[PDB]
Amino acid sequence: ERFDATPPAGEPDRPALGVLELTSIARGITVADAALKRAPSLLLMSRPVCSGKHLLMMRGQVAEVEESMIAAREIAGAGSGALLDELELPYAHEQLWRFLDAPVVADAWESVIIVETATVCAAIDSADAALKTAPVVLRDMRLAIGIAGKAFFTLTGELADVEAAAEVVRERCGARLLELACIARPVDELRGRLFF
Amino acid sequence: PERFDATPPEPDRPALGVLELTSIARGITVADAALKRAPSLLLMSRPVCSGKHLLMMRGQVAEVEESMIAAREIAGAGSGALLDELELPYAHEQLWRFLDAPVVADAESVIIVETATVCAAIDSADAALKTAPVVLRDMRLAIGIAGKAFFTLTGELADVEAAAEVVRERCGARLLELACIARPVDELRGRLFF
Amino acid sequence: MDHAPERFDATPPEPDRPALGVLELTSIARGITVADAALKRAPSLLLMSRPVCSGKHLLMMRGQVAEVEESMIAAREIAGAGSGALLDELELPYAHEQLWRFLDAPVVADAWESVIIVETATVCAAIDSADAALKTAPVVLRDMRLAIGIAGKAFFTLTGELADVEAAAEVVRERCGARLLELACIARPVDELRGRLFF
Ligand code: SF4
Repeated sequence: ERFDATPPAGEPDRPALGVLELTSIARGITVADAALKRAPSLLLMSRPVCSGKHLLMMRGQVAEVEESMIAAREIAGAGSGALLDELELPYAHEQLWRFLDAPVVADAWESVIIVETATVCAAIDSADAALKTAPVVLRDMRLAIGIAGKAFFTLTGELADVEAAAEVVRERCGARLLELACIARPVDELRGRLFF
Repeated sequence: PERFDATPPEPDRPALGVLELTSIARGITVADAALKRAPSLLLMSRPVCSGKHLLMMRGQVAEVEESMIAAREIAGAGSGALLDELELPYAHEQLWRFLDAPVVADAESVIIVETATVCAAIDSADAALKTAPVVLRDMRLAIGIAGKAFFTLTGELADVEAAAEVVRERCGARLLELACIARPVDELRGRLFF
Repeated sequence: MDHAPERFDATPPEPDRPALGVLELTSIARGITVADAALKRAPSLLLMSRPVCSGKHLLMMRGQVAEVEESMIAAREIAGAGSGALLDELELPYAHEQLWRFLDAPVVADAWESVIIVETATVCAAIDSADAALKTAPVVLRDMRLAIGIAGKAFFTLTGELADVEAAAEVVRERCGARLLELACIARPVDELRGRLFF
């Protein structure tokens, strides 16, 4: 519903995505409350996830998310501070939307890169940048769950395309990048399905 | 599955013992010793996230008391494996249905309590439920959150404020964070986690 | 190598694939490249390629003895590039038949007299220990959980006559070495634990 790439019938365009990654679930709930009271952003999730972090996502118009996130950071940073990472994308890539809610493993798809990040925000941030840089396709993604708060995703395409994407991923992730693997020609046995 | 019933159809088994162990192997031995020592009823014996082992038992006060004595001796053997424990002569009725699995409420203030151990969560909630006119709405023990726990209590602001003081007292340093939201947003109304 | 469910069969439906290779990696991305290298080197059958709790990656393969040996050589090189990503590994030329049905998913026995519970720091240690025990003493593998929901740890249970599970315990300790976290032996579990130890 709220994760649609383009609006459902009758809804205004809400292209912007805000993501907050918090060390405290209790803090996360209060951060969400502050965000939604400040501006009429749409809450997409408010979730404890593995490692014991709390994941908040919201969408809205650019100005709405900007405003909600300002309120979110103030609360998130209160006291000892609980903000591990954050992301604001004014215009999140259409491919990205269907991967936010739950882990996705591809059945079928080409070269591939596998990107492994220290935070959920780094994965979403770098994937968005990658998808906008080269005509690559997001195939797999796992945000936090079952991998102790890490994240990873895969992108496929022509070899040069995924190499171009890989450069942008490195730049966008910075030190949040844990590992990036490129396989120009996966064995037949791995092609299409990398996780099974 | 009815073993988590607040009241029996069967004898009354009001008291709760919980043991939180760092070793699954030790956990099994602790359970065996506890159930041999006294006729407590085992509710769960579960590996949970972070790789700890969670034991719960219920019975008469004297029974849980004796089972728990035996549990501690074994749990404390060698380098020791007991991370936390709880013994309640009487667990609040609302609490029983939240022990077995994570619960998210479908549907006026709230406090959210976040603890370092499962026992701290159960201990806190029980005390709060016994002190203030609050309602337990959400709870998650260990699973998916690296061994911590959290729960939610609702009521009037004075109610959850009263609860919160009790929660702080019982948790001690096991309390990680406690948050109060006097009027949660519509999107957060009823359901806080989704 | 990936698709069909019979691939975990103790005996073939197909030629014999008695040997087992297991790789336990700290990086999911490296794990995929390791898998690719392994299967490019020799035609081993890949059984799984799985991120698991603690955020490590689990690879298992089976094949004829020589195939698994050569795939693992290729795997070790890639896993070790730059900084090693190999947490643990196992190569068994002849994996005990009982072991095959416990690889794909956690198993809890519903019903069985004496038992040992083995708890290891790595997945490979559990599989390695279990194999040694099943070959050495007349015991039965009942429960096993590899990594998932227990932060990368593993445990398994073996049942049998009391002297038999005691002998197994000795073998498990030897094979695990420092990878052993805890081992418990219960000669007579209470009836409430008998059959089901985990619930
Ligand atoms: S990673 Fe595995 S063990 Fe750690 S919290 Fe998530 S599920 Fe539990």
